[PDB]
Amino acid sequence: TEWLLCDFHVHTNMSDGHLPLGEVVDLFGKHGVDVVSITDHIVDRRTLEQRKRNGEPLGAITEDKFQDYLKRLWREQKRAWEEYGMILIPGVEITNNTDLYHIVAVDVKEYVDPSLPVEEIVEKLKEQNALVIAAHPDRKKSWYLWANMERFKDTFDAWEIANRDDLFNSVGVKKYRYVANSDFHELWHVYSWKTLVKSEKNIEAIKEAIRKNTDVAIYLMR
Amino acid sequence: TEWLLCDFHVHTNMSDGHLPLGEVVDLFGKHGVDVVSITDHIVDRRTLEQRKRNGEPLGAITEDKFQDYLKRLWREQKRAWEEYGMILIPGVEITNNTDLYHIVAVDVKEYVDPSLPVEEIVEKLKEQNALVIAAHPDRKKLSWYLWANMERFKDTFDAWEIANRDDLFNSVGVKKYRYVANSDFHELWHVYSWKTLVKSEKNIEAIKEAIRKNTDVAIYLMRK
Amino acid sequence: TEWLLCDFHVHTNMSDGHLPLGEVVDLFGKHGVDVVSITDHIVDRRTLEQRKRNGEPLGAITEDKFQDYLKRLWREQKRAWEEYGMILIPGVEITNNTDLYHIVAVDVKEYVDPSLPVEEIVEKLKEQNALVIAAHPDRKWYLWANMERFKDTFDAWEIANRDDLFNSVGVKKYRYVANSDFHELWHVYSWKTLVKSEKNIEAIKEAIRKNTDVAIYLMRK
Amino acid sequence: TEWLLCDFHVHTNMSDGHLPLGEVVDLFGKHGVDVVSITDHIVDRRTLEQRKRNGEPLGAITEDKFQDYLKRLWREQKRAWEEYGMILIPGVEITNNTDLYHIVAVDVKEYVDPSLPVEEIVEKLKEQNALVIAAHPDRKWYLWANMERFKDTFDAWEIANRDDLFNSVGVKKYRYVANSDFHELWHVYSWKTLVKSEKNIEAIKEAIRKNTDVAIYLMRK
Ligand SMILES: [Cl-]
Ligand SMILES: [Cl-]
Ligand SMILES: [Cl-]
Ligand SMILES: [Cl-]
Ligand SMILES: [Cl-]
Ligand SMILES: [Cl-]
Ligand SMILES: [Cl-]
Ligand SMILES: [Cl-]
Ligand SMILES: [Cl-]
Ligand SMILES: [Cl-]
Ligand SMILES: [Zn+2]
Ligand SMILES: [Zn+2]
Ligand SMILES: [Zn+2]
Ligand SMILES: [Zn+2]
Ligand SMILES: [Zn+2]
Ligand SMILES: [Zn+2]
Ligand SMILES: [Zn+2]
Ligand SMILES: [Zn+2]
Ligand SMILES: [Zn+2]
Ligand SMILES: [Zn+2]
Ligand SMILES: [Zn+2]
Ligand SMILES: [Zn+2]
Ligand SMILES: [Zn+2]
Ligand SMILES: [Zn+2]
Ligand SMILES: [Zn+2]
Ligand SMILES: [Zn+2]
Repeated sequence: TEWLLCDFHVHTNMSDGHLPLGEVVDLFGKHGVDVVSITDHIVDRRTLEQRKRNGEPLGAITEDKFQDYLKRLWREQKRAWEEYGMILIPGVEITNNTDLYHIVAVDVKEYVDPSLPVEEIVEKLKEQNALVIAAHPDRKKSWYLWANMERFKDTFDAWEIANRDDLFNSVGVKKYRYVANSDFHELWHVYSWKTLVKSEKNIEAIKEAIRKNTDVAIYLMR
Repeated sequence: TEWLLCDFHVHTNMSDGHLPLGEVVDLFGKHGVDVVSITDHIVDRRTLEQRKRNGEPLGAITEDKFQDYLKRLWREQKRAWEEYGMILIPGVEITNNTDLYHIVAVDVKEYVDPSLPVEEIVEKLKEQNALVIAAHPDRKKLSWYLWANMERFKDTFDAWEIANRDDLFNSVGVKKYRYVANSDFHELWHVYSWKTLVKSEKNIEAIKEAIRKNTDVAIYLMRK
Repeated sequence: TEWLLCDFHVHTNMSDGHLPLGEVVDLFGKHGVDVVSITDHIVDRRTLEQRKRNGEPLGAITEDKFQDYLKRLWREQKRAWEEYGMILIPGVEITNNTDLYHIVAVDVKEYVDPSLPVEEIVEKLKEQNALVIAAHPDRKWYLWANMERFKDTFDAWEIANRDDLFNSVGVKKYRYVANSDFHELWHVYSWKTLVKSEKNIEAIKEAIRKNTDVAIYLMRK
Repeated sequence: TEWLLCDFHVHTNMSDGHLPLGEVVDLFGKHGVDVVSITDHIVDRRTLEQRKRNGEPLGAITEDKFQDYLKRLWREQKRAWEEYGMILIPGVEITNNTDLYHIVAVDVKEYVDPSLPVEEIVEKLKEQNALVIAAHPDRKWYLWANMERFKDTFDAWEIANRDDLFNSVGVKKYRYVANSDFHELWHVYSWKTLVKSEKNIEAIKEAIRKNTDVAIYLMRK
């Protein structure tokens, strides 16, 4: 148990990030991040239909391609560790823009339908032994999770107290479990709030530490 | 699918080449090149203003003359085919000398402002269904923007120049990026250069597809 | 004449490669290589005796076993053709580590002492009607220091090897080939030579020597 | 003519300094500096666009905002005088990172494109009747590589910057000034210029240009 520097909320050009996967990994690696999770979007049916219909980019990984996406991430787990000694964790951002809940899942193994109820999503993810975080809308951007915090008090392993360069006081004031991430899309988003966690350097230990949340701090990388 | 001999980076006296268009086409046709793209320069506004100000030649096609430039090439397409059985593809070299990136567009139809960000230029070229090559500065050459940032631009370009004139650029191959090899022609003697050999049907859409896929692409050194 | 995919520089565990002859053939065959030459090391006497005395593996074919080595390749020509329609060509890497010149010969028929001067080796190989290639050290050297001297000596020079290109051959406009210099499985993916040639050994050698219809091609996973 | 304490090279957070204009004025004013020039960066287009695209801070005044920048300095001239009897002079650091020349102009009135050759920049600034200083990189370069070339070009060269002296200006007997190149609070203590001059802007510029009554002075805590 030393303190690890972590970012659990990062996107690539596979969903709506600006950057190649390899680049993202290199950028976090060379900035000395110890743990990164790639969390590209999967998106509710209705939103995907709407986008197809308007000729917009999907900015999501489709259900058909989800396993290929994970395969891209497993291969990067190897290179991340070898080149940087960094733990890369395959994840996903479950993105329901119809009812407005974004859920970040870390150490995901199967696709989960973003159109499912919050609680059913979280149970499906806990059946995969995934860490489950309530993502906070970034400042640049009424959100269901955040409007119904008490309802979801024992639902999430952690809530985003910080995102990009912003702190959200509601999580701390309630004394809820917390993490802080970049919500990375653009090169300059590597400089953000991050999570510092006291943990053995392995994925089960890390998920356990965030879940306990007693040795978790937030840290502004500048 | 026979393998075709191709040169996607060729300049004429319409921009900063030494020779007239007709003569450039004849020279490549008589040397048995199967596919040539004419990629004369369009340059960022600031570079133009600076040449205009210094009274030095523009060395580029202006935005106002771009359609006239395409019109000359379309007519050259006819002659290239009739006289040599050669496929001439209208193209352009998008030349930002302020920020140091040169992007070759093959099968271009509309002018694109060289001043824009890389990804904006490329998105614009994709809407036109053009093939988008990251040009390498020639060895007679500064730190060049695309080449300093290759991992960032890995999913941006259909191919990178692995070779140019008589030089090879091992960085392209080492990283296993999609590659092309061109003359970057300006002068008679640049006809003898690295070229691209591609397995493809002898039509423009088929050729661009083959280059993008990049699994049946070789490089070939044309010598006297 | 179609364009053939070729690799003229390939090793087995009969010298210092990782893999058996049969397996090297299956690998290249299954990956669509049209022409391969097996070029296991014969070594200068100093190097060989340095290895004997330190109990190191020889990593080479001895003069005594060279005929048995070519006999194995003669037999593999049959299997390579019948199973893959691939042309296997017996060759050798004449390897001098004392004077630092490695010379690949394709379509070899007799042992040539690697300790002999470059010109005598090459004259010997030409008497066998072998194709003679200046090999380039892999990224991880007498010929390359004296290229002008050896301009008319070799039929072709290695412009590419494993994943690396060597600008010096291209710049000088020398005749070129590109090979894997294969020792282990993943080396199968490498720069290769594409050559426009009738698919027979004399034609292939002629086409490399002429070098007017030879390109280089990077085979990727 | 009394001897005036001067600093002709000073930055605020309007470019890449740490501190607001008002605060930079209060600091220098309270420390008895008689003459200060605010010389925030204007930057060559490559550098600026490199910053835009990487999402880095511009650390410069844009051509569009340059007039608003001089307007702020025109207004601060009043406060600097009324509060401290200090002469504030609008200036700029013309900053070319592509060709590596930084040129400080004191008493500037119009934007000059930093991407223009050194002689054209300087001719432009002289048309404005600005004072033109070759800035020296701070300890932590085209002009300094080509000093003979630029002997009659500049009114003065930086012989001192922050806590460092640069023997090359002195040895060649060039005209000299010494400045803080201030970005942060503690840079207020630095080498400064002492100049014998009537306390008005034309007189000060003349005295630096003549350079016969100019010394260098190290302000310490
Ligand atoms: Cl979010
Ligand atoms: Cl988002
Ligand atoms: Cl682990
Ligand atoms: Cl170029
Ligand atoms: Cl050019
Ligand atoms: Cl066509
Ligand atoms: Cl070798
Ligand atoms: Cl070897
Ligand atoms: Cl400076
Ligand atoms: Cl500075
Ligand atoms: Zn997103
Ligand atoms: Zn979101
Ligand atoms: Zn967001
Ligand atoms: Zn997000
Ligand atoms: Zn040109
Ligand atoms: Zn160019
Ligand atoms: Zn060029
Ligand atoms: Zn060019
Ligand atoms: Zn070997
Ligand atoms: Zn060797
Ligand atoms: Zn080797
Ligand atoms: Zn070898
Ligand atoms: Zn500064
Ligand atoms: Zn400076
Ligand atoms: Zn400085
Ligand atoms: Zn400065």
